[PDB]
Amino acid sequence: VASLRQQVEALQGQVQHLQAAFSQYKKVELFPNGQSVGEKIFKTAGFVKPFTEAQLLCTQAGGQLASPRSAAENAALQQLVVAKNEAAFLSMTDSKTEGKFTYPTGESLVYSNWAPGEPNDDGGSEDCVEIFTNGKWNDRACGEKRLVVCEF
Amino acid sequence: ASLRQQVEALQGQVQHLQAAFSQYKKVELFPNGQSVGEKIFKTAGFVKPFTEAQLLCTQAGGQLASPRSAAENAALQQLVVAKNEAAFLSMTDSKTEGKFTYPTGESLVYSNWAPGEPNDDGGSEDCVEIFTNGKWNDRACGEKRLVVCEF
Amino acid sequence: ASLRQQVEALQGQVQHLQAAFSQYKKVELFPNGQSVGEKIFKTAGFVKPFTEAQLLCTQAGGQLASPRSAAENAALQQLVVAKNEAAFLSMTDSKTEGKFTYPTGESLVYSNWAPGEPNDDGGSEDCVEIFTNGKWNDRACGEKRLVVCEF
Ligand SMILES: O=C(O)C(=O)C[C@@H]1O[C@H](CO)[C@@H](O)[C@@H]1O[C@H]1O[C@H]([C@@H](O)CO)[C@@H](O)[C@H](O[C@H]2O[C@H]([C@@H](O)CO)[C@@H](O)[C@H](O)[C@@H]2O)[C@@H]1O
Ligand SMILES: O=C(O)C(=O)C[C@@H]1O[C@H](CO)[C@@H](O)[C@@H]1O[C@H]1O[C@H]([C@@H](O)CO)[C@@H](O)[C@H](O[C@H]2O[C@H]([C@@H](O)CO)[C@@H](O)[C@H](O)[C@@H]2O)[C@@H]1O
Ligand SMILES: [Ca+2]
Ligand SMILES: [Ca+2]
Ligand SMILES: [Ca+2]
Ligand SMILES: [Ca+2]
Ligand SMILES: [Ca+2]
Ligand SMILES: [Ca+2]
Ligand SMILES: [Ca+2]
Ligand SMILES: [Ca+2]
Ligand SMILES: [Ca+2]
Repeated sequence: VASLRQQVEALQGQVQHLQAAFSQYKKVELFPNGQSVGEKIFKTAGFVKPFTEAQLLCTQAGGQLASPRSAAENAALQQLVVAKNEAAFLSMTDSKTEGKFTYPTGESLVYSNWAPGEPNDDGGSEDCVEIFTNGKWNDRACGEKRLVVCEF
Repeated sequence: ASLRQQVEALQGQVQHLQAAFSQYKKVELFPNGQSVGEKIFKTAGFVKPFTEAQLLCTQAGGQLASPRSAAENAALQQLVVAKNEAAFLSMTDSKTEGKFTYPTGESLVYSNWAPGEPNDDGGSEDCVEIFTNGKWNDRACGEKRLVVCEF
Repeated sequence: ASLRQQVEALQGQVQHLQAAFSQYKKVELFPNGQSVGEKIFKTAGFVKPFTEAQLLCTQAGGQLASPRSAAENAALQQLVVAKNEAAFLSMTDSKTEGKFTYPTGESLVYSNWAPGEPNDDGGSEDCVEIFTNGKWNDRACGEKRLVVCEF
């Protein structure tokens, strides 16, 4: 029984060292292309793609396109867009039913930050969403190239 | 007697750490890495000649990409396709012409040569590149190719 | 001995996590990072003026590269050599000309000035860069240099 005492204690020290080391590496890893907010992490690829290609990249990496669900998440995403000075695609589209924007799950939006007058389906062919450097959203043609930002 | 409550607590801490680490690992590999089994490939995202590429990987504590199976080859091919640039592998036939080896000297356990390859073209192709179609071609070591290290 | 089984399971998890973490460290540092003692330097891989560079590091939870020993300086120098671009350090004589301080206000505990430096060239150099040879030079804060943060 005294043997299990020492093993628990030795493991407490190893766990503590891992926790400390990992805390440092979290900051290192997100510099300069990531942003943590709550339990979510946004990470930019640093390049532009059309929506279908961008969506595929995020899903293949085990994430999904940026899907801000609150003001705080939106502002964190905005920091990356500002840093790269390039609008980014979000995950959401009205491809299925025009006028009705949904997450890739099909769920209706729980938060939006549309620029005034948006979404406007300009030219009758804007089914994707971009976030500007000011944090506001705009519906945009899915074939256009925008900053790839994934969430994990 | 109540080590129990320390062990239950320590287990919660370790499981929270596992979850965070798992998330940070996915983040780390996007967009310049691929995991396959216990192996991780990561590109530097630029090109170098072979000796410089090999040094970069060894100094980083890895080695140049060394796919030992079709699954590892397919994972490496994803990075090459993403950067649209052929990458150096670790293997050479510098010691014995026509006999490709890993940096340890071990003979190949897997290959994916393009038709007609290896051909030692020009009489001096002792390095190996992987193309965007995943096939291999022996290449002059002085040429600049994408640097991909395995860890 | 019901605990004894759960301790052995927990040991397995921790040992696996230690090995995974050590691997992940190598991956993370390749190719833009360097670890020296308990400090980690990481380059953003682009250039900015000092004020913008300083803000990027502080917002990331770190600060501009601040080498405090020859060993730290050599670790930083590897990144500068790899990018082939001189980098800003954290230290400035913006408060009192000719007296360089850390952002804390503390005076320098280590320096590696190039011959002749610091020279306040044009009466307008209050920031510090590190060259590819590792030596330091005072430089105008409005110039664009490699962003390197320390964590
Ligand atoms: O770079 C862009 O934002 C565009 O794609 C601009 C486009 O230029 C054309 C201008 O008529 C039109 O095809 C499109 O502008 C419309 O759509 C924009 C975005 O929703 C596209 O997704 C709007 O930003 C734009 O509004 C602005 O211009 C109008 C008009 O002056 C011209 O249509 C203003 O009423 C409005 O306040 C904005 O200044 C427009 O709806
Ligand atoms: O990129 C630079 O080094 C400069 O900023 C060059 C500038 O050119 C002008 C030359 O008269 C002057 O305004 C400045 O050069 C002086 O300052 C430099 C730095 O302190 C700027 O922060 C020095 O590097 C430079 O000296 C270098 O060149 C001289 C010359 O002999 C040319 O070979 C050398 O004596 C010295 O070893 C350096 O190589 C100069 O002091
Ligand atoms: Ca539509
Ligand atoms: Ca639409
Ligand atoms: Ca629109
Ligand atoms: Ca030969
Ligand atoms: Ca050969
Ligand atoms: Ca060949
Ligand atoms: Ca001054
Ligand atoms: Ca000065
Ligand atoms: Ca100077």
